[PDB]
Amino acid sequence: PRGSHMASMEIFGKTFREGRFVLKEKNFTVEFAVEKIHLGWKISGRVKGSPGRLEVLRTKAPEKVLVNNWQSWGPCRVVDAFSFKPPEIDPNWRYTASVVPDVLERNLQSDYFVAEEGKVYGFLSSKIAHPFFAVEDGELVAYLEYFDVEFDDFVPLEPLVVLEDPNTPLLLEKYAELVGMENNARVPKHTPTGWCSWYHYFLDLTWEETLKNLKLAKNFPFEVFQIDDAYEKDIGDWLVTRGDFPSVEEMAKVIAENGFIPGIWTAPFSVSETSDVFNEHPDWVVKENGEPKMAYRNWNKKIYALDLSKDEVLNWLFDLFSSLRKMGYRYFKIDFLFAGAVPGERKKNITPIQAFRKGIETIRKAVGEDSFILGCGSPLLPAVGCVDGMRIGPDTAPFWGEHIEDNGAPAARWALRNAITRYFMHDRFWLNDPDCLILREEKTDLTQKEKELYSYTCGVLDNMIIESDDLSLVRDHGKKVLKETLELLGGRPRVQNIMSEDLRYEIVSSGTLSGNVKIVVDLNSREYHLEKE
Ligand SMILES: [Mg+2]
Repeated sequence: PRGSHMASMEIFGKTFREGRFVLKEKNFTVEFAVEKIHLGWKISGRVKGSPGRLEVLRTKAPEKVLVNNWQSWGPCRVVDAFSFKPPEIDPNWRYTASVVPDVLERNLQSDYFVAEEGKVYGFLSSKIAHPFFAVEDGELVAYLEYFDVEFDDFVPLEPLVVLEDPNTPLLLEKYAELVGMENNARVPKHTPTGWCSWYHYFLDLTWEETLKNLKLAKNFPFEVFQIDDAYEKDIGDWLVTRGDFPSVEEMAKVIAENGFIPGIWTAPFSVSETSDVFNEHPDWVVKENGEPKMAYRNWNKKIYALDLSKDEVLNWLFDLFSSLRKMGYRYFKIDFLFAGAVPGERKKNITPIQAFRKGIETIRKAVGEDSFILGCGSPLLPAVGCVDGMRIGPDTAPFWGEHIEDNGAPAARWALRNAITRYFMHDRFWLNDPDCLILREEKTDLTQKEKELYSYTCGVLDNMIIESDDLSLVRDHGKKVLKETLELLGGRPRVQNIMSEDLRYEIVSSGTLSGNVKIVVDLNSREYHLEKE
């Protein structure tokens, strides 16, 4: 703490300094150590009792901070911390904005990490507690939320690092490297390419349209062929199809007979009020005052959350994913995962994050080591070590999104921003999924230069490349964009000006299949400049 900033910091309520410490409080006990590491400090240890909302760190808030939403779809972006006014939270989607919405509606909240020019504060895990930062009355305060759970014996704290260097991107990358080691992150050596139905057909996908695309896909460089939301009769009833679809097993065997890795979408922690599964098993869901607690509203229905502390539920999940694996599915887009982590009443007195982790661990076991798991709508930190790929932005769209605010509604411009601002997770936490390329020439408002901007940025960043189009509408230009994109993969990217507030970014990537590359993108002008070799 030779630094004046550092002498002014507090750790578990005491003046910051190196050492080993014990805080014995009325309702809890924490034993911690503050240790020097490369680039900064690590705070680790263990806690027992009822820590509640546990204060770990306090320092004066910086004027400008990079803040991160806990899940795939929420923003990672630079915000002015003094002029901040809280958002109104949509009561149908409360918990996507925050697992602690009493914070979000009052104070600036950042989940897992927060950054300023030259300094990263970041928790290395979220296995038990939800780690977050709030700006309370001009102070940056780091908390570990234990959701009123009580611990008879010590459990480990989520470690906190405080890193300092003028190269902020390097700091973020080092932070993410430490996260990956703390959580035995899965970084596959091979990244799948593929097709996804969603961004052309949406809920109106038919099997007949699917079959046309399946035939056409033989002319495109796609390993995986993934059916999205559309095939299922209700949310929760994943093995009952509707409309013109065959059985879930039959789809897999057609897809495999055409030579693709079959993939499929589920929302596995979600059951609708109308679903067979909820109607058969009403005590399978998280509760509020003893009754089903609405987790979110979507598909014009109340959607409940499976209670992943229940063995009956985890057995059902195991059987479901085991069946899909038996059928031939080897790629799983597992969506709306925030549902499994909603606060409320569960059968076991465990945190929502502990519950969440037992559900995704079950799914991993059931599908096996040779299946690819793509997370979506998901808490980020709790999933490291389990998923192979992760959606890290809000949904893209077949339009740029000129009148779409940065509020989570679909838009190419906001999906692409998050692929930039979360670049440092890629090849550290998992493979980043920037959401699908949309390269068709009809049934879209995107220009050729917008499609290029999106696609080439994704390539430079080495992110997963999945296309979502009616392939009969993809012509020479789309095929050219896809081919050139795939040539930009394979490098080690860096967003050199991660703290930019004007949506212009300079991005380098060393050692791509096209050598050292650089792309300057402007999300406001919708322009890029790319240099190769
Ligand atoms: Mg890579």
